[PDB]
Amino acid sequence: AKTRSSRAGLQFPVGRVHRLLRKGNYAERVGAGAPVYLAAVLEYLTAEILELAGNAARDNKKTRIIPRHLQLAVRNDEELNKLLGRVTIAQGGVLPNIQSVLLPKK
Amino acid sequence: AKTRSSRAGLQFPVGRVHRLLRKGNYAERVGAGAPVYLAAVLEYLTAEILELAGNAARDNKKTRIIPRHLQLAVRNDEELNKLLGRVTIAQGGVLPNIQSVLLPKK
Amino acid sequence: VLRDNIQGITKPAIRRLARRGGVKRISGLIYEETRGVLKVFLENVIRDAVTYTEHAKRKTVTAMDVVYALKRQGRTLYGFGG
Amino acid sequence: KRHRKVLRDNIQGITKPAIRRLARRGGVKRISGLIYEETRGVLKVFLENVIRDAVTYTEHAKRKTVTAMDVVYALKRQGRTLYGFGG
Amino acid sequence: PHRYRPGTVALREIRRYQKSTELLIRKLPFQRLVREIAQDFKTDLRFQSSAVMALQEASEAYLVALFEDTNLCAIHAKRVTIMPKDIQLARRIRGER
Amino acid sequence: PHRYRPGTVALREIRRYQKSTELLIRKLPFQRLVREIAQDFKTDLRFQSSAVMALQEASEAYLVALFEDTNLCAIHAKRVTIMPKDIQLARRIRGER
Amino acid sequence: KTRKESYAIYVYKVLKQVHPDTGISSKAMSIMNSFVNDVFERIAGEASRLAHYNKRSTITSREIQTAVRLLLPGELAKHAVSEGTKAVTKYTSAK
Amino acid sequence: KTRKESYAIYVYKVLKQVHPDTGISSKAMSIMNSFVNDVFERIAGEASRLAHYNKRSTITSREIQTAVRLLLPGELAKHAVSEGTKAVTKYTSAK
DNA sequence: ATCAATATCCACCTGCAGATACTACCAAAAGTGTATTTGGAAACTGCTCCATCAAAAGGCATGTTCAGCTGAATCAGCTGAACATGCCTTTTGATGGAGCAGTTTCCAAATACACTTTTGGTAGTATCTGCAGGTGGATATTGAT
DNA sequence: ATCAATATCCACCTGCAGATACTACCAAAAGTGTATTTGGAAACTGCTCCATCAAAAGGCATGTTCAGCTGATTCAGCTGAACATGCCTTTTGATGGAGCAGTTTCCAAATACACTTTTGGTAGTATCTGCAGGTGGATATTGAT
Ligand SMILES: [Mg+2]
Repeated sequence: AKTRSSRAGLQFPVGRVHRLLRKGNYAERVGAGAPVYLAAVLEYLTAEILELAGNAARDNKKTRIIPRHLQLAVRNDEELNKLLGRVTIAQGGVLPNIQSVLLPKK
Repeated sequence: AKTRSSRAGLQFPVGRVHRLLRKGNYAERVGAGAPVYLAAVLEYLTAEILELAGNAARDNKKTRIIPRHLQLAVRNDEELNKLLGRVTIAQGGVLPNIQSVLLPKK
Repeated sequence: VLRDNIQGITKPAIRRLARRGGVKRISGLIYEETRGVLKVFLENVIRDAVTYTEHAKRKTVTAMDVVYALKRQGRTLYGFGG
Repeated sequence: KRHRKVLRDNIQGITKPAIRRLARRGGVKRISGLIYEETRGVLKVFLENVIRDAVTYTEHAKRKTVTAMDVVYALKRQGRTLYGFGG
Repeated sequence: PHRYRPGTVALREIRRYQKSTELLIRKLPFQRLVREIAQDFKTDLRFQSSAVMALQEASEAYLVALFEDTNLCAIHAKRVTIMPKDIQLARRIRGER
Repeated sequence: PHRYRPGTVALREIRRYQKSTELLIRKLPFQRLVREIAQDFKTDLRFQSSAVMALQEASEAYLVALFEDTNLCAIHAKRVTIMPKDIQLARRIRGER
Repeated sequence: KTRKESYAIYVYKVLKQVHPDTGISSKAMSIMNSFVNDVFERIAGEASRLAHYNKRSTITSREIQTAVRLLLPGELAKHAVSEGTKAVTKYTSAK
Repeated sequence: KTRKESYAIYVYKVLKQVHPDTGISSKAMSIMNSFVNDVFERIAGEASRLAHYNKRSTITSREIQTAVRLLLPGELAKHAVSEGTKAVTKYTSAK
């Protein structure tokens, strides 16, 4: 026996993905590649965020990723921000940002 | 020899609504009351809008409801306006409304 | 010292939120306005959550009840299940 | 087919007067001269987003013609549902 | 020699256009614009004429609503003249950015 | 005998709070408010601890972001002081009104 | 010459019921047809999700009911809920 | 008692490939898990819709692909599409 | 106020577009009836985890003081509305084919069912450590002068 | 400018909440081999309607003119920021019991299948009618004076 994930070179469960698709009433039937494709895509996106959130951890002199690191990762990247633009990350706070007219005069 | 519509006291078509529920893959199984209850709600809403649209037609001395009358109906009714707050009625126009400060003198 | 619960949402707490939001100076009338807005928010969300609860024949609002309410309100939240 | 006319600068068919009419329907009394370019921009973005999705549907269906339904489905994805054209 | 004061025709037009429902952008220009943008995404495409109409109905509806919001932004600023900054504030708040 | 100028502390707090992520409303008052509101929908209700939390997270996110837009509206009107009208304008443009 | 179905005759029946001397233009009917399809899809969707959330495989009139309360606003919901309840009750007792 | 599934370990596997010296809080993992479930639903949801529009009974990778295009922003979409077509190739050829 | 230029509102009419009509027909419906499968309510019950509350923590209601913001008043410069004017571009109505969409055959592919292997969630007990929270002292920032 | 009050910075230390590690375990997916059902590309062709040409209906571009709006300046006064801490509300932690969630049961209701009927669509050719768009004719609105 050899997992469909390992066949597809993926850390993400092709099996589970396949199942979840059937028991989702998304359609009558489900081709064999769809879960592979789908699972890749999820893996991919997970990596991207984990990368940037790690980098965010690094910047703040940390090795354990927390919510704040996911928030800084997501809202400092134009594309992730847009994909997650109607999502709230619990315990993420906000990007430091102050409108310039609110700064004291030089 | 009796339709389920007449059985339920409805103009809207229960058979049809049953059929469309199955093929839309909303769940494995569709209970017998569901298409009845839904067809009723559908009929209730379409009645409510036609009533109000009819009055707009009559308020304009017309006999044939056109899209402008549908729009006047929906937009003049708080609850239909919300239910359709992110929907556009082709050929409906907008409600007459000029902001105060824009009018003449003081 | 009899008092409405909405008023428990105090000036300083509201002031802090504003601050997180980048706000420097705040009209005194904001506090009542903000409470009004918060109350409408919670109503809309809670109404929907409870409706989920009642459907599940429960007497406890679960975090998933809230999460699902937020999702259909267009306010998807991450970190409490689902 | 022989020859196929080149499309360019059509954004400028969205004339000053037509934009002024839409402002009017929108209840606008006075319009700064810079509005027209800005509006052309905004419209161009709006169309690109809708047409991309519409055409994506077209291609997925392996068609060469964009249907009213492709546009209707695109409009729905983007939270701008339209009634009157089959959806 | 006779004249309306500035603002008087403008309100006249508001009442006129708020009362009707015809499309306010000329058909053909708008058609070309569609075809152009589409072509830039994909060549040798055709359009059902109702598909162009659907786009036009959507586009005009979108733009008319944007101008109400825009107008409100000017008025908030104690002006009666819409400017690009008003459109921009509307679109930021709307979440279009 | 040492006093800070108006708005120095305001700035200081902006920086502080933009940096942190703690919830800024006290747990208990909020919990009551939630329960009170739920009572008008159904009586004899109980709440998971995480459910109340989720509601708080969401409300504070919601309100923080509305203050951003609000602040933009005050600035639009050439002010630095948020007023109820700015909240109102933001909610109207967002399509909450 | 493939058969394109709509809710038009039903909308017309109901129209006659409420405004017996009033007609409806085909564009107006088109919008009416869109509106029914839309609300159907939106109720059926909420229903769908709701079932799933409760690990149910079946969509009953109870699911539709909650979907309605979730989807519609106050007073429309109250009345739509009557009419559906009424119709089911009357459906059950009619055999 | 009932087994509560999660993407957490797969997330964790991927974390290590990407940052082998970096860890992750519970709360952070929960968020990642929501994320995966969300995107899952969004993509499947769109794919479903596509099949239906096109009178098809099946969700094939073509549907997931078009779905991804429609949902993801420009560059993200491109990479995801490549990672997706990749994984399917690799999987087919593997015995 | 008065006059008058111009828009607006009726009312009445008339062609004709587009709507209601109807008779023929039919394929795809919905309905009816009988056979077989099972989902979920229903009922008992075990153990979280939720409300309650006492004790320990600590954030906020208070009123006073005044810096500095908001908004009213004023004004010049100039942008944008109105309009007259010349005519280019769109709109409207009538003739060729690319491609859509409807039928059918056929296998490559997904379903199903049952079986056999492993993986992933939990719990058990313990195992380990990143970092929040505290210290100290050096330096920056702000505000008074 | 200088001077000092206070906020902010960095380094180092330390206990433990919250992380990773672990093995049993077993149960429940996921994968493996066999038999079944079904979907949708390819091949073909009717035929809708899209692209593409010429004639008629009216909206667009452009320059001129000046009304009145915007945005700068100033300024008085009002209103929100900052401030000190005892005081009262929230937080932390301790403990019964509601209820949620796990499990098993059994039946009312749902799926399946197979004639049987009804109906909702279209198509062909006809037949009717609401109203849009023309006219002229009586009343409102607007702006000069
Ligand atoms: Mg081009």
